[PDB]
This record gives sequence, structure tokens and C-alpha cells, in this order.
Amino acid sequence: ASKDPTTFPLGCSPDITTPKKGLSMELYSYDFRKKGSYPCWDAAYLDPNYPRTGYKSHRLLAKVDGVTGNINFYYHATKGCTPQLGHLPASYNYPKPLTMTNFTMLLYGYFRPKVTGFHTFTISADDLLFVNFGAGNAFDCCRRDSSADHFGNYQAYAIWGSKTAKDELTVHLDAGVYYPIRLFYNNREYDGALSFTFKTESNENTVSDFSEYFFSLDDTEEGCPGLI
Amino acid sequence: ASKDPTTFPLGCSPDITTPKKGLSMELYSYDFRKKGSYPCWDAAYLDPNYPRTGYKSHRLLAKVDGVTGNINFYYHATKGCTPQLGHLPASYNYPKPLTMTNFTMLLYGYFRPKVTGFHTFTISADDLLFVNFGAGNAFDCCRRDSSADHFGNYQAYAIWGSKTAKDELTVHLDAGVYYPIRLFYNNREYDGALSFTFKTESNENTVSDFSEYFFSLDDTEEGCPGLI
Ligand SMILES: OC[C@H]1O[C@@H](O[C@@H]2[C@@H](O)[C@H](O)O[C@H](CO)[C@H]2O)[C@H](O)[C@@H](O)[C@H]1O
Ligand SMILES: OC[C@H]1O[C@@H](O[C@@H]2[C@@H](O)[C@H](O)O[C@H](CO)[C@H]2O)[C@H](O)[C@@H](O)[C@H]1O
Ligand SMILES: [Ca+2]
Ligand SMILES: [Ca+2]
Repeated sequence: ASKDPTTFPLGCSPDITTPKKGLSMELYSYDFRKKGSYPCWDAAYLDPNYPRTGYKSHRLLAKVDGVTGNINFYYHATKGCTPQLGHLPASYNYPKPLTMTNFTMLLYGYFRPKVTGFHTFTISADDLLFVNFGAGNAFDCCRRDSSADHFGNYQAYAIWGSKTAKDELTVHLDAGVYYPIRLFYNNREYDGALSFTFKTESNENTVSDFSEYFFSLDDTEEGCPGLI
Repeated sequence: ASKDPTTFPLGCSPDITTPKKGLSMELYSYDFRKKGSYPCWDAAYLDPNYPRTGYKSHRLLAKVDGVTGNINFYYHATKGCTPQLGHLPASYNYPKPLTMTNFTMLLYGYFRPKVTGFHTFTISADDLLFVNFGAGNAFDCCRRDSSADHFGNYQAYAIWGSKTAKDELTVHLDAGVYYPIRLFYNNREYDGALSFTFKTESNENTVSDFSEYFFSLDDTEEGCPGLI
């Protein structure tokens, strides 16, 4: 599939193997600059290659499966220029403290719609959330390991301190198809926040709980391109 | 031509009209944040879309032709968090002061090699220099106006404060062919610097003076794709 972002993204059609609930998550450290630096926080997170290759040089903290439910969070820090401990919501399946002031997080898997039609995803983040969505754009169908670092232009992105740290993605999706998704998050300092929600044309409900929507599929020999 | 960066970029073959010496330049303001902000400088320059669309919202200062010769500069500021006046080198054909502490600059045109073989361009910048090179990657042959905002992934980039603010691009080029080039520069605060030089396989000379190398070509009805 083409890597470019689109309004009609391509999805995937898994075989008999039952999809596993939730996304996969990788957590990495994100250090501050040396004491006395102005500003204290490292601007590495905004290097164009940070979400592709740059994060990989940082300390791997965790890799977990099964991230689902409501993945939103708001971490309130008390001090700038200071690593401070906190916890992710239970939805993240990570029961250890981390430096919630300063860290990098990657989430990936598939989004399965319940309805056919236009979906508008709304995102916000402190400091950064970059979203890829669709086969090619995020990764290839049941061939994630091969294509994981070849994601395309972002479908939506939010950067704190921009005119607004909020963005939308509107895409037409088909019910029961599995769409590759990649979420890339960073906190540089102080408070951290992630909001990821959506609405559809079918009703006025806002979805914040992704229990019925986020899944992981095993890679397969032949891949699982969308058949619909 | 494909927009992707490559080791064998595509070039252009202009018609009888004599190429004009030098690149075109556009200068834009780049404001500081409101007094008392930490840090003082705006991080807008690192938004992923800043070099494509974001700069356009800023005040247009100048558009000039004929930029050639040695385009390197180093502007020494005396104060942080403060717009300070300075001048670009004469090569820039811009005889007015500007806020050299804080500004955005776009250069574009064509690079014409003197020798056939591998060229290694070395760049450095305070704060930012992004380079596109080749038909498609920078823009289309004698169709710049149509394709100017559709440049591809950068062939080289330098960001001050990164592990090094220096980068190289090694490309095999053909003598007398005209290769689209785009240079995108920003200073966020304080000192500003740009260095753009190259070497080839033919000798050990470093080229810093682009008098015989940078040109502008008029757009034409049919374009001027490389014929070699
Ligand atoms: O307000 C959320 C943002 O906070 C930013 O951190 C600043 C810190 O740089 C400054 O020195 O202190 C204030 C608190 O007095 C604090 O807001 C942070 O850089 C940014 O990531 C946001 O989280
Ligand atoms: O050293 C070149 C870099 O300077 C950076 O500006 C800092 C300023 O943020 C700090 O407060 O003061 C020092 C001088 O004491 C100054 O170096 C600038 O942000 C960066 O763009 C480079 O030019
Ligand atoms: Ca933050
Ligand atoms: Ca600077």
C-alpha cells in the first residue's frame, strides 16, 4: 500500500487466528539536558527523524501487550526541569512507576471500526502525539515487523505550544476491517497529557474507551491485505 | 520524478534561454515568544510542516534574485532573547538590515556541476538548514511554480543542538546538467550561521564559491526534464 496519508485508508483482513485485545506499547527514556542548560528540556523530540530512528538510541524501559480501554491521561507535575515519578493508567498494563515528566512512548496495532462511514478522530497532547493510520501509512497488513520503520507522512499530529496542541483526522472506514495504527508520544518536561477519541456519522456518541476497537494481529508469512 | 531522496538524483536540461546567475531568495520574519516566556525563542521552526506551509504565515521581508558566490555566514549576536540587527553577506543581494538573530530564509534554483562523479556536500547551521536536491525531491524541472510546495524527504539537514549540527549529502552528478535545489534556513535566537560547501572525486579542492554553479531557470510550458 502507498505510504501517503488518505481520507480512504486501506485496511486488513485477518485469518482465523483470533485477534488479541489491545495495542502493543514500547516505553523509552527521554533525558533532560545537563544541569544549567537553557532551556532544561531537550529539543530532540522535534528532530524530524526522532519518531523513526532517534528514539531507538534511548533506554528501553518496557515492551507490553494488551493496551486497551481508555488510554487518555493527564499527569500533573509539581516542578519544572525535574524528572518526577508517576504511573500510566491501568489501561496501559504497566504497573511500575516511570518518569512521567520525561519519556517517549510508541503504541501500535489495529483499529477495528464498529460502523461503516466517516470517523473523526480528535487528538491532543503534551508534548507530542504523532498518528499514522492505514495500511502502508502506518505499516503493512500482518507484516508489521518488515515495515514498522517505513511509516509515511502523519495523518494527524499535535504539538504542545503550537497555535493549538489539537488535531483531527477524518477518514471513511469499513466496519470489521482492521486498520494499522501507530501512535508516537513524548513528554519533554513537566505535565504530560494524551487524548485520543473519536466520533462517527452514525450517532453523537464520543468514544473514549477502545476495548472493542484496538487489536493486535500476528504477522504471517503471506500478510493479510484487505479483501473487501 | 519521484520525490524521494537518492544517491543518483535526476536533473534538468534547459533550452536556449541563458540561465541566470544565482539562486532566488525569500526572507521571512521569525518572532520571539511573548516577553517572559521560557524559553524566549519560539519552537515553531521545528514543527514538521514549518518548512512547507508554516513559514508562509510569517511577515514576508524580501524576495530577491541572483544569490551566488560564497553564501556562508556567521552572525555574532551580543544578547539572548533579543532581536538584533545585522546584514547578510553581499552574495545575498540584499542591502538592508534585518533581525539576523531571528529570521527564516528560503533559497531555490539549480546546481550545475563542473565535473561528472560523486559530490559530497557538507552543511552546518545555527539553527536549522534543510536541503532538498534533485528533480522531484526539490521541485520539477522548469516547473517550479507548480511543484514548489511538494518537495520530498530531506537529502540532508542540520539542526543546532543535535548530537552534531552537521550533515553530508553524497550524490553522483553529471557535468552541465542543472539539478533542482532548495535550502531552508532558520535562526531562532542569538548567533546565526550557515555553511554550505562541497568536494568531488576529481581533486581535493573544497568549493565554497558557487559563482559557476548556482543558476535560475525560467519555468516553461512543457518543462525541461533531463535528457541525458
Ligand atoms: O504548562 C505545560 C507545559 O509546561 C512546560 O514546563 C514549564 C517550565 O518550562 C517552566 O519553567 O515552568 C512552568 C511551570 O511554572 C512549566 O509550565 C513544559 O515544558 C511543557 O512540556 C508543558 O508540559
Ligand atoms: O550558542 C549558540 C546558540 O545560542 C543560543 O542562545 C543562548 C541563549 O538561549 C542563552 O540564554 O544565552 C546564551 C548566551 O549566554 C545563548 O548561547 C540560541 O538559542 C541558539 O539558537 C544558538 O544560536
Ligand atoms: Ca510536557
Ligand atoms: Ca541561533
